[PDB]
Amino acid sequence: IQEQTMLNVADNSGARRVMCIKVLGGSHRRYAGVGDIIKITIKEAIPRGKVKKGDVLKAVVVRTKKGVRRPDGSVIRFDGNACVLLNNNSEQPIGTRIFGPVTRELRSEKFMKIISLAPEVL
Amino acid sequence: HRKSGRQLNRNSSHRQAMFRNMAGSLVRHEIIKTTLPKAKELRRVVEPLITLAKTDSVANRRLAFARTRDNEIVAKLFNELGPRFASRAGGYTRILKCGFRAGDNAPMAYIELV
RNA sequence: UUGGGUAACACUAACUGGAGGACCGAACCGACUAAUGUUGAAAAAUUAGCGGAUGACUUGUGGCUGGGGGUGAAAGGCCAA
RNA sequence: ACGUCCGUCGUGAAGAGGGAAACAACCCAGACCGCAGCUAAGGUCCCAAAGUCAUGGUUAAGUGGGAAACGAUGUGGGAAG
RNA sequence: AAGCCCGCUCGCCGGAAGACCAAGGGUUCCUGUCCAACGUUAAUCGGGGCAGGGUGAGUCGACCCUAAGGCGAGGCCGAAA
RNA sequence: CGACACAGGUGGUCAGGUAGAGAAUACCAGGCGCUUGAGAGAACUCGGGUGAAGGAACUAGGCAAAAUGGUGCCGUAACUUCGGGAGAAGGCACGCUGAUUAGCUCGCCUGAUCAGUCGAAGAUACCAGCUGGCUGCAACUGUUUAUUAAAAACACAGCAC
RNA sequence: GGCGUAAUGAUGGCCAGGCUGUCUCCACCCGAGACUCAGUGAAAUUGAACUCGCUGUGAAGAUGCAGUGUACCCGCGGCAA
RNA sequence: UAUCGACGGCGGUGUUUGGCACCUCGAUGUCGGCUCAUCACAUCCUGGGGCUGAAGUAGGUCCCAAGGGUAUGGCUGUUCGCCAUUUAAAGUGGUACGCGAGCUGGGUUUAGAACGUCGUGAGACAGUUCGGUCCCUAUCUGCCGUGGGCGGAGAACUGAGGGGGGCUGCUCCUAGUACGAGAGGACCGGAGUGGACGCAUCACUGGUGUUCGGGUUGUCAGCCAUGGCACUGCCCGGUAGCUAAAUGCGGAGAGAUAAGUGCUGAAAGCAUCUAAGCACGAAACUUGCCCCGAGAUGAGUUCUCCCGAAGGAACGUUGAAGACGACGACGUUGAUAGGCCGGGUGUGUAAGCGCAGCAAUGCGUUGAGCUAACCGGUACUAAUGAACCGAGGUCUUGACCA
Repeated sequence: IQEQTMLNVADNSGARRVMCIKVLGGSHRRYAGVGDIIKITIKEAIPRGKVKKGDVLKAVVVRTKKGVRRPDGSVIRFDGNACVLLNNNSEQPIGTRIFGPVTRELRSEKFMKIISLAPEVL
Repeated sequence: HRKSGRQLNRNSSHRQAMFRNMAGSLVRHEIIKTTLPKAKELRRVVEPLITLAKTDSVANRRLAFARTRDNEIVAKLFNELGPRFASRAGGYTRILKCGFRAGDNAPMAYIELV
């Protein structure tokens, strides 16, 4: 995942697709892996209710195309890409429910609330 | 580099080619003379060629006239030079290298058929 | 030209006819960008691309006009590298 | 602006030889030949040829050589309330 | 004798390295004997060197005439190519 | 002809020899092997064929490369000197095999029907437009530096003196 | 000559879809070679000497000045100060 | 006098600019960028410190430090600018404003043309704009690597010196706690992990193949089957191996100093970190560690090989070797290579016939054939003979032995 990329949403904030802008705490030739918070600007969504289409918010990558290897030696790969929008409240999804599975290292050690809402875990 | 495979003394085409001919030479005349890489690989053009052409039948005589384009020394390979090598496996037609000749310095034996 | 509507003016449909320094092209024509070549055959060629293509076209042979000339849709361009 | 134009000096000019480490101008001193002696330049402990020479003193810094506006009871000497 | 010749096998070209010709070149064609010289190797090979032979039409072409145009003669202009 | 047996240049006839949409590839006839060699699976180019993901981000400019790119059916906008633009765009079909219909005198001619059937791909092997929008300039074809500029330069019908 | 303008134009700038190595970075392979061997065999190019290194100096980044140190011969391949 | 700091005075640097023409215009073609090789420091964060408008906290300014990291776009040909989204940091200067016999050329200083301005004008204008070439098979020297010889040789080693980096962040055990009315908002050490730069190795995951298998067009062998040619025809896939978005590994500690903190102790019988002495004290220094390495002038060592023979170069068959050379193994006391067989693999259903079927080719017989640059067994085949380089135990001179 790099800048100006298009990924799908996992939460229900009224947004459909998202256009990756940049990552927080990462200066490299285009990049944004799973677990890395990145500020973006959704593209397709609901232009009403609350100015959504056009605003720039923060999100957390959950699934990507790139395959990551695990301690056992097996690599996992997904179709496209997805992310979850978060608000100002220190790491807190804006939506209510989340769609799509999640990793393990993204639980215990790091987020403990995102897992509580995770309907699937690989 | 890598392991030792075949040996294309020239290019690709010049390299099936060459094998055929100078292959039917060791069935038309029990004496041939090439070079160093000579018939060392032609020892292969012949057996394969013998066997699968050992016992006379339909699914053998054809394989013969497929590598060697000739009717004269394709039938003689049968009824002669077999049944003539009946109870003998391998050792079809070997040969011991010979000193190089004039012109292009290159040692060459004389295939022969034992 | 035929048929139909209309008075006519003309119009519509079909058919016929097929022009047009028109477009794609056999043979080929032109030839923007680069590399090769640059004591190349020597007076400027090769390769990968690229564009335009029956006429005011192209071409052989013969003939006519010459230097301060002529000629020139003038580029100071051409008049035997 | 790697000047025009004056002045002093000095060289490039017409200069040896020679020291200054090397050097156009600083110091001393001026080319025949071969040869002998004694001096100058400078050098004189060794390579290097010549006294590790005489009297007296300073510095101790190895300073022996870039170094400044400015500071200092580092130290020595002298005068005065 | 790796590139002179024979057989076989393996390929190239087809508006083309095929067939017939213009211009131009010009005997370079063929045969025999050789190769010192020529052939970007060698050569018993040659469009190479030497000596011979070959191009026997009334109806093929030349020869003849004419187009743009040109020349000579008379006429007319210091003079005249 | 170009100094040379210099991949340069040079007129006419053979464009029905055989297979396709043709004077395109493969191949009889005919001709030819007269465009220096031998051995080793470097670094080191020019020629050449495209890459997993992204994809012009390179760049003066996507130059270069690639892509669309046969045929038949359906369908096709703005604009217009209604001639056109339009093979606009867009979409589908297009293999083979068996048995047949229709047009025609017939074709080793053409257009279709039904059924069966194979591959990832059926114009599965010979070409070949990428499309679209905005803006500058010139009208266009044509003409122009034979040896670096063809361009908004030149010319042109028309208008005027 | 000002303004403005269909169709066309290998004209200049710019944006989108699709696509592409053009780029971010890049593996090997194929044909013809390079490296070596038989045969055939030029033309370009040079004041002399010449293996330096470390400092210093010099118009303050000379191998060739000054002071020291040092330096074994030849050969192959490259990227090239 | 605790940031700021006028007037005035005194200096340093020379990155800026103006610029006194001895140097080059018998010419070191122009700016910037680009690409490529080599040699350094007046720095933003982090680290260690000084001042403080330093109460604390948070900041301002200055010194030190490269150790790591400075990896990107849109308009313009433009260099130093409008701007955007990130970034803990993403300083600066020299190298004939390093670098074109390394690249790129987009710019400027050519033949066309357009435009303004100047001119009546051609034409002009260090005014602008569109299009427009930048060469050479390095001989020497230097450097990066590889060899042959010389100091009698084969094999096995050593090895002075030479080359080298670590930094940052997240999380857990401990803070939204200490401090503070509130707002606001800090701290050893031991560990796990997130970003990165440094010898190799791949079994695992993945990328590749003119080995191989399949489909298919033209054409030829009459057809079928099975094949040749377009030097895999074309299209699809793909093993080994090499590789990759792969994997394993990459200290601590010790010693000596700077800033600084102290001890003992004078000059000034007090005091004082010093002046003599002395205890501690930095990611930096040396070493440790890894790599290169006798052309490292202390230019090495070892054993054995020529001191009339105690070997070696040449040769033959092959590589755990390799551009030439070298290097390494074997040479019958042989398996080194090939053949055969087997093992381990790649594909995928055979020839023929029966019944198949009009046929393409659909079926049954065959979950059958064909093929391989692995390994093993096995010498069955192929590693002979013979020649040759070749100093000959150089001296003056200490102990022991006889």
